[PDB]
Amino acid sequence: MDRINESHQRFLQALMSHGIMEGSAVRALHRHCCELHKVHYMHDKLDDFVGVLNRHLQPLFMTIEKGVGEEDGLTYYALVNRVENDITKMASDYAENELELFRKTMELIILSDNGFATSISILNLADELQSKKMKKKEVEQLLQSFVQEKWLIGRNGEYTLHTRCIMELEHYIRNTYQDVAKICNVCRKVAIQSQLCENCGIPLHLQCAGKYFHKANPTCPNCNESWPHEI
Amino acid sequence: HMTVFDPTSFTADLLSFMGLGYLPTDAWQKLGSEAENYFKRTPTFHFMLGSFKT
Amino acid sequence: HSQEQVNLKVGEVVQYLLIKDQKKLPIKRADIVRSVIKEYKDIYPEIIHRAQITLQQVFGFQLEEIDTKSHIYILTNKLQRVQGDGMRVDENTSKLGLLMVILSLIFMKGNTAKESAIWEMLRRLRIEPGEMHSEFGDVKKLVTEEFVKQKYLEYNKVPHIDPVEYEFRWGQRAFKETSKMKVLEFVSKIQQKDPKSWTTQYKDAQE
Ligand SMILES: [Zn+2]
Ligand SMILES: [Zn+2]
Repeated sequence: MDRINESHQRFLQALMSHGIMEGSAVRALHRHCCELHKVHYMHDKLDDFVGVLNRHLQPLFMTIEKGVGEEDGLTYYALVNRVENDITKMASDYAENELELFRKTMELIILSDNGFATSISILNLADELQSKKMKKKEVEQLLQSFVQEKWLIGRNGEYTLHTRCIMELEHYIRNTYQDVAKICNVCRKVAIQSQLCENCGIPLHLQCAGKYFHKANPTCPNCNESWPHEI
Repeated sequence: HMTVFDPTSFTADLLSFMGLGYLPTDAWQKLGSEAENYFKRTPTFHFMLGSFKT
Repeated sequence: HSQEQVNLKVGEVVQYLLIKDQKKLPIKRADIVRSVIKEYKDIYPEIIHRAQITLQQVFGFQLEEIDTKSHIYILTNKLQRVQGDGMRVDENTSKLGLLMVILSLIFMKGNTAKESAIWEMLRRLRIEPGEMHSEFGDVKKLVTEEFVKQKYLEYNKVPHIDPVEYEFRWGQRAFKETSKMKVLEFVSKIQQKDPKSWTTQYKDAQE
């Protein structure tokens, strides 16, 4: 219940510029923002600090969310939009055909067993678009933008959703792709990368499989077949 | 008597500040990071959810 | 007008201001009123006021009018930008380096520069208006279109010169986001001098 002050503003500006930040960098940013603006730094009050911002951001349909990276298990903070309306559609980052390709790529990532789409698969999606066609060079430049802006993560020409993207689109994915999105059987959140039961298909986050099966004869929580993957 | 500005001396000093024989790959970023401290620019808000038409 | 519906409009105006700032194009008051405030236009001064206060208090952003006749706004920073302030370094960082060099030449040469003088200087920085640049791409378009539509620069025909020629001045956004004295301080720092070394430009920056 602090009054919002310049330390909060400085923190919000930095997070706006990054979109997403890892937890240890956020703790250091909190400290630095307090020092830059002569606010007493309290190592035990980061939640209250973020909470001040979120109270004021709530009527703007913005929030600072926390999440966990599927790969690295690290905590991330992200400034996310929380509304779909006529004003948010005025965003100027990407053209309509570019966002069509983003949506089809996201859909393939959601459908895939591995959680990654390959370069060739994205080129084939682009060639199937019903909008203005994009050349290979344009697709490659667009993918590099999606990586630079932390919507996609890219590794050796394969792409998955960035933690930032999952954090912002968590509920959008759950509702738009309810027939196909993986919902972790342990934590009940969207899983992009996962371990799947090879008998019944249910997914677990890799971190959730390590916790749930931490057991010499591990079995699927849904069909009781022995778990085929390593914990 | 007016203090005349020398643009040739200026670009020589910029190149030194940027890192000298070719320019480092981060030369313009280095210059821009210095320049930001002289501006009052705001960061901008970017998102994906809600940007789709429709 | 219920206070709930007015509160909702204030939030929408804040959202609109942020989203319309994404590429640093100025924001017309008339577009805020027409596109967002709509049937609440009888109280548009209160609504834009409350949105301005929200941007100040939550973000540390200042609403500033850069053209009094057309009433067009920009957002400037109330917080001092410093080394280590936490902001991301990206492609817009590099663009500001280029813009600052151009603003420097214009100011140091008496607040106007011919287009030819700007490209002559930039050539020594390995920039050519007609060749794609590894950092900036189409630099002719960046300097003569993007910076101009952002109002960082003015790009004006030189009057009465029979083969058409252009000259540059600072735009309205430059005068609000930086200052002559700040640019003089940058130029002085680059050249390992003191701002008072440039007596003529120092006096111009004080007035
Ligand atoms: Zn899980
Ligand atoms: Zn099973």
